[PDB]
Amino acid sequence: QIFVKTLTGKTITLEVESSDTIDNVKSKIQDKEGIPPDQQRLIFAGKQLEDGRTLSDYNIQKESTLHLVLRLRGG
Amino acid sequence: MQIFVKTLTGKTITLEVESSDTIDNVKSKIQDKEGIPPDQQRLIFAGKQLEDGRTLSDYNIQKESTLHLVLRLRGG
Amino acid sequence: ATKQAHKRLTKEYKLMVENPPPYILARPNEDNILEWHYIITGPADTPYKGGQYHGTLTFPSDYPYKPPAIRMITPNGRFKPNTRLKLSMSDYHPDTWNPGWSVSTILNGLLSFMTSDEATTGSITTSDHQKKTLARNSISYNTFQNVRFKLIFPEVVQENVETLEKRKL
Amino acid sequence: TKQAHKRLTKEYKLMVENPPPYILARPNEDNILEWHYIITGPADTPYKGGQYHGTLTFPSDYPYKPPAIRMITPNGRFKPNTRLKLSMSDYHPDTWNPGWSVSTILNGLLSFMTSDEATTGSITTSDHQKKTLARNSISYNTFQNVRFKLIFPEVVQENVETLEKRKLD
Repeated sequence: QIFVKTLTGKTITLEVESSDTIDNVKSKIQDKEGIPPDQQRLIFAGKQLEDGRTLSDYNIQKESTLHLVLRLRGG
Repeated sequence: MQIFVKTLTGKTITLEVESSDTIDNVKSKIQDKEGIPPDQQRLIFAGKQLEDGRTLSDYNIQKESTLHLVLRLRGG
Repeated sequence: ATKQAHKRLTKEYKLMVENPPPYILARPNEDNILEWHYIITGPADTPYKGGQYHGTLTFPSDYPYKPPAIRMITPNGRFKPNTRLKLSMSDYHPDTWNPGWSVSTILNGLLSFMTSDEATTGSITTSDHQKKTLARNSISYNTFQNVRFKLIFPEVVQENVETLEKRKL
Repeated sequence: TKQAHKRLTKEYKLMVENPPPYILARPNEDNILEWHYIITGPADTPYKGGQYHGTLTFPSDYPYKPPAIRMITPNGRFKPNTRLKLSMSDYHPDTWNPGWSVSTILNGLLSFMTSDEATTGSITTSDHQKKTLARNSISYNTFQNVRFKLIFPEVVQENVETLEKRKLD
């Protein structure tokens, strides 16, 4: 159980596990919000997260608040 | 009174017209001064086209005002 | 730029410095006699009143035998920017072209067609609020978002900054 | 336009009520489509203490197309006054969610600026240059940024007081 502040400013809760991947976290966010994972970027205390990793890779303790900022890509 | 008309080749002609004269009458006078295809061209003042049926007074074209001829190709 | 095109455009430039057509200021690129730049000042009794519209006349290398390519750069609501506009005296009508026509007549044809509402290739459909909105924003566009305007008309950029500062006072 | 004016008027109120962290933004009082932002450099980034002025130019079809993003203050990350090629990662690159708030767009811009990803408009400098431009950014906006003085007159007053305090220590 962790929290993430959405783009609308609201705070949602996610049924997750430290084993689950960042991408699966975003899939749960898509189920809650609708923003597809390709259009997602998550910050934690001033640094971003990689999709291929899991929650344990960033040693995120349960019931932590994450900031969801909109991803933006460019070539 | 007198007015001025800049032709397509940049030349300036002088016409003897009256405020009652229609833009179509003015165009006809141009053809008398110099062979003109009236259907092929239009007259401009204040940056806007002038319609044939209206008068110089309606367009407030006072004396010594200069009108400009532009090409009017209808086949888009 | 042929010798004949260079002589003609220099004479046409000289004629437009002496007697410029109403609402139209134009001069060529110092580095390219064939690339002219114009500024249309929006006439009264039109939704473009007070607007500053920057465009270009790209003359072909074999001028005065082929017509130039007319474009407008400033967002105006009448023409699609950076698109060749189909006008009576333009490169869309090569067979009708007459070498004796002056450059001022070409610009007056563009200005008169702009203040009318006849459709043509390159024209766009907008409302009156949109035309008047772009007319107000035109000065700010040419001053800060138009590189070619800043390179060709540096003194007008300075006049525009003065105009905008005073409006903010 | 009426739809975008009401939406952008709502966006501004939401931003006044709860501004995004490090970001200030307001629309041009003469053009609701042109917003001006000020980014304050985060602590961990080399842009710390930097005052960063930029624009958000919303298209006429708002809220159906993304805005054009530019940066005015020299910063070391983006080329000044250059439109940044920022798209939304998707199967179709030309995707824009009409429901994204202005605060969402600016927060994504800052998150990109803090990263090292390259795009059209990204410049390659060192870290000593980003820190130097961050220190002189306040001076630039106060004396060398005409649009800053027009849009943020009170922030100019905060800058002159700040620089006088910077002489101390």
